[PDB]
Amino acid sequence: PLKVEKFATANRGNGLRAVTPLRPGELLFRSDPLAYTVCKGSRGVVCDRCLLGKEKLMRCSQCRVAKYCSAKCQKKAWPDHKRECKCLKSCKPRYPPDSVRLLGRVVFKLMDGAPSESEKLYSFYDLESNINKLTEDRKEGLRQLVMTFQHFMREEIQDASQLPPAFDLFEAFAKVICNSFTICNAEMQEVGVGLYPSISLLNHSCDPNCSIVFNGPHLLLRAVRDIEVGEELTICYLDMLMTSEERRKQLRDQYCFECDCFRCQTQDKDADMLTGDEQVWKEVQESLKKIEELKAHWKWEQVLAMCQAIISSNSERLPDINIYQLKVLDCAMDACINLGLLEEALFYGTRTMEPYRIFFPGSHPVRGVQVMKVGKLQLHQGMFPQAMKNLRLAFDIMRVTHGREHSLIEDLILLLEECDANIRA
Ligand SMILES: C[S@@+](CC[C@H](N)C(=O)[O-])C[C@H]1O[C@@H](n2cnc3c(N)ncnc32)[C@H](O)[C@@H]1O
Ligand SMILES: [Zn+2]
Ligand SMILES: [Zn+2]
Ligand SMILES: [Zn+2]
Repeated sequence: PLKVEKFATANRGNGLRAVTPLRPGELLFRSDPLAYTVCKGSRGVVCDRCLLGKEKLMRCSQCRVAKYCSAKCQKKAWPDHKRECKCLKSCKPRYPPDSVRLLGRVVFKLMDGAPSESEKLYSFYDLESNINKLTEDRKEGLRQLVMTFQHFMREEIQDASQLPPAFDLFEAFAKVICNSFTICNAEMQEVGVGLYPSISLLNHSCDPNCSIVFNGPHLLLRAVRDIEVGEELTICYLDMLMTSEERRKQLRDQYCFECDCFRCQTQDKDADMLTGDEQVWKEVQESLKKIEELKAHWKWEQVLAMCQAIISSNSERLPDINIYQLKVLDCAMDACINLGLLEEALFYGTRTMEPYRIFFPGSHPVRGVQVMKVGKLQLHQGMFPQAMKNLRLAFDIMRVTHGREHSLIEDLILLLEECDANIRA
């Protein structure tokens, strides 16, 4: 019996609404992807199948592009990799855009696969394309994606007889632009991209009542507020560390809508997010383009060097509530964790705690994981009472955002039992 249902909204197309009263932490839906792939920067760093990092991955001998953590993952991936393998090989050393590899997997799944549980509420065929709102600039970009797909797939797809009935590649890429989910690993790093068509019913809010979290490619949808029967379910499509101007640009450019929510009407939190000298934070925002690019490619030493040049600048510094400063602190913390600089990681991580409390209100999985990382860093350095406080807070958040069905909650229940025994001792 589903707790959610598809409905026609007044002015935001189709949506999902509650069938039954929902409480914070309630599991509403869970889905494997219709199709997914690893992202450009994580290719050959994480397993193509399970999206877990491993120092040495095994490569597909045929294409040498797909890489796996294990014989189990390589073998289990083969049916969904078989047809793209011929195309990735044939187009060596060209690697396609992530959207093109993703749509390849969509087409092979729809042609060769049994009906997907991912499409239970809503199918790829049903997805919003926003074709009547696309700008001429966007349409030109979509025409290039169509020709890129035609080139990439030529070994496996020669004509429309090898696409689903009346499948339109332009319309398919338009659907991918506004229905793609970025898959994060347990540590909330972007590692993949997938389509989850049932989950695609959820409309956006800058202050949502639901949250999604990934456990490998598996998506969990949870309530993070009380929700009444018939109330629309919403998620935030966007990173929380964004001003209303930045959200406006992304919701226009990617999603073709104007956000009417209270936060956008009032520029909620924009002033605090932009505190400090504007010349300095403009420079840090500019530097973050490179820092985030390096992070996406797991280049931790280069990330840390660029972040230290800002955090410990000889020139003017920013407050930690400035969102560009905060993103630099978080990138520096993760670089330090990966480089085993755990003292320096904890310095940066603790500085993010109050800004995260402000910018991730209520129960947000990004805050839950940040607090768990700081708790773990404290536990490693023998700060047992402070570690226990942070691991308990992480559990309070993550019982709502992750739940018992997420493997990270099992790992946190272990850190809590350990920290508790130390305190008992
Ligand atoms: C992932 S789909 C959500 C489901 C979609 N409404 C449908 O009918 O399939 C994203 C699209 O939904 C619409 N949308 C989502 N949130 C919205 C909002 N808050 N206001 C208006 N339109 C919204 C836009 O067309 C956006 O590109
Ligand atoms: Zn694997
Ligand atoms: Zn292969
Ligand atoms: Zn808004």
